[PDB]
Amino acid sequence: MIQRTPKIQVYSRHPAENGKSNFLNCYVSGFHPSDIEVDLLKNGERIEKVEHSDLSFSKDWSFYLLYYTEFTPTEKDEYACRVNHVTLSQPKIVKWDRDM
Amino acid sequence: GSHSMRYFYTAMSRPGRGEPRFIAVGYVDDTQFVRFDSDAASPRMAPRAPWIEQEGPEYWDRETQISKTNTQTYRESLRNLRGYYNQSEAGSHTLQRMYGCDVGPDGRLLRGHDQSAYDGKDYIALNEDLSSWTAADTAAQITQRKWEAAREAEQWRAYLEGLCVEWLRRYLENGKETLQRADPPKTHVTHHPISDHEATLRCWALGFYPAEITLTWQRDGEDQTQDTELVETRPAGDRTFQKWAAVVVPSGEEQRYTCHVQHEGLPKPLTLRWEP
Amino acid sequence: TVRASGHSY
Repeated sequence: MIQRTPKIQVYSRHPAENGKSNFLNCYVSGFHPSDIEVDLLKNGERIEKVEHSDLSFSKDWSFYLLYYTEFTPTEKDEYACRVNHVTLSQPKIVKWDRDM
Repeated sequence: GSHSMRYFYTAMSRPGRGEPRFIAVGYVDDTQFVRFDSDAASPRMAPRAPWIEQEGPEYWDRETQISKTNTQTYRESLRNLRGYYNQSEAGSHTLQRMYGCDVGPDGRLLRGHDQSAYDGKDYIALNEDLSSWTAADTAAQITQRKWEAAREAEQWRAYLEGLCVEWLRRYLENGKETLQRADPPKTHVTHHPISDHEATLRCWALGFYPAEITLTWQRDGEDQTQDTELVETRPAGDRTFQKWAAVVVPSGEEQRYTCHVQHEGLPKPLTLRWEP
Repeated sequence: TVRASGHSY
């Protein structure tokens, strides 16, 4: 019984320019076991509707998931992803790097 | 131009929180096409790509019957495995299985696969001859004996050489406009100054399918593998994939650096520099 | 198409 902590990447489906429809992605991979807590945050508040992909795993048996929601970037809007998992003492927040 | 089908079974126990959940998902190459989840309100094998929807009731009924039965079998299996390791009734545990076939451009079986893991650790795998097993420990030797008596190896060979490749070929034709279309990546190089000494060159690849790709940086034609930072290839949500490779260069030397992109959708391999 | 259900582990 060994556990693996999630890798986290936050990014948009397409290149982002403010005012246009787009998709915010939180892709969590490399973890084990599969129970994972993931939220997409808009200046700190949990975006209500979020979908996610069906659970699956890589060749090394580690799991991966994509969490996504349609959105519309603006300049002053900040977005991030909050991830909790058994290997994590406290929830990890990862900001959307609008530069990247 | 070769293809694969894979099925991914996950069974997780959760004592005190109901019976173990069973999940199955089917992939053709990097395209998921079915799912099954014993936790759903009405458990059924469900389409997840348009080209599977045309299949008829006997299809969906067979896939749902087998998956409902596996939901029960995999629970018995999680119990047996707990026994084989003298594990408490209280802990959570994971059984995973992935299997499928690889065919070449002509459709001929290149090789079959069946691999199992318990709590993230290789447990038992069907050998490439499709008639013998490799057990990782004495717990898995028990499973090996059971499967020997049950003649499971014969059944895998017949499936892996038979239905697997036949249905893979059927899937590849019904979804040919996506499964057999490789979309090349769109690329560009960025430049993020760090200090007055150095900057980051980031080579980007976006919108490609399938996910297999090669991003490398060279300084004077010499590959920079120790010095390059690779993100894990990530899904864009629209079937395509994204990736980037980064390298930190001395400021002023940016043109001694080239980024090379290898992808099946590309006519010819790419060489990109930073264009300021 | 999945394989027919097999023996438990």
